[PDB]
Amino acid sequence: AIGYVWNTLYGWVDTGTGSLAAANLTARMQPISHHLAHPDTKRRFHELVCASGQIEHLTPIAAVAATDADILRAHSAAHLENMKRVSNLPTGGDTGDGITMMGNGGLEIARLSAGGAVELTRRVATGELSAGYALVNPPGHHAPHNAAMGFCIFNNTSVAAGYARAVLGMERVAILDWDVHHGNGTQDIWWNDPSVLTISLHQHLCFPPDSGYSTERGAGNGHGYNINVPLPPGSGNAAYLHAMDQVVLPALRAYRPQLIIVGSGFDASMLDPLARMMVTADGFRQMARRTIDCAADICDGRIVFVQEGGYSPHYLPFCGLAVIEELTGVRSLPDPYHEFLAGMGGNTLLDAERAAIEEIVPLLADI
Ligand SMILES: [K+]
Ligand SMILES: [K+]
Ligand SMILES: [Zn+2]
Repeated sequence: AIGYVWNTLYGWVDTGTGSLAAANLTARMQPISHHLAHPDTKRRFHELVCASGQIEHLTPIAAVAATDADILRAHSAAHLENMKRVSNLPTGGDTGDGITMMGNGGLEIARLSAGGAVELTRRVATGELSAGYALVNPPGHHAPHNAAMGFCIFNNTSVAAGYARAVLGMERVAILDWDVHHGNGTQDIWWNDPSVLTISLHQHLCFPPDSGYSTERGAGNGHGYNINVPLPPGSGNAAYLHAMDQVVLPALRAYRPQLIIVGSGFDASMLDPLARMMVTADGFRQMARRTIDCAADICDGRIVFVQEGGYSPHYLPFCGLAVIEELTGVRSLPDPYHEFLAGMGGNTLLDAERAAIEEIVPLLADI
């Protein structure tokens, strides 16, 4: 039984009229219909889940709006109050960083995004479902305890982990973030806390420009329980799989989480505008397969995927579908881009990629 969350409102997120920041006439930044983070990319993934017939092998789970209490397990009261303020504006507004628009009433959608993660987690942890995929929007992993950042309003995977900890009574949860950008928000939230192992694979200094170094290991009781794996631009399937086998899977095995939450972004894809990585749908497939098999071995299969970034409306749907196919074990479609992208490379481990990953292996000893 594989759960699947989509809510119509995930596709209604108002990203405004700019490309990244707001349109600005003096800067001569012309308005544009689709911001880089426009919801159509993720809606096209949902629609392919349905049109491919994959949906027939999934258990649809309705998102439930995250309550203030749910949000407050991950976030400060001032942050929540600030999001209520912006949401109430007649056209919404930027939430602080200059690139994170929330539309009017957009707090409703942020609540449903975090609540989609929580509701899936609840049903997987109870044993009602074996695993699932929450195709939420807006994304979460850049939002630290006290701010929105990098298109993220609330940290969905941390709201879910907080729920699993405080409500479900789980003692150890792992959040594995393979969105191409550093999960700085997740890192922040659990910085001092060994009860949530936070792992981020990312393009080094892609976003944020100042975090994600492997020296960022957590603090106090949390020291050794944050692991960053920064990778060079141009890394593809071979690098990502080398990181999975050499660092991620051993880290999870050492930690023995009771639940694995995957921050599942697809912006490491070969065709993504917001990073320079070379992962293809098959790469994501192999990453999902490895992680799911690890969950089966160490935590009774309890694994929940939660959508983070990804900015190719053309290709992201196939990358996403590949992961969902690994969850259901039922294949619906080939990746029609397979051959086209295969010729471009990324499928050979380069020495600089190997060196970046091997830097992290010594940190495993402290888990
Ligand atoms: K931690
Ligand atoms: K990441
Ligand atoms: Zn991202």
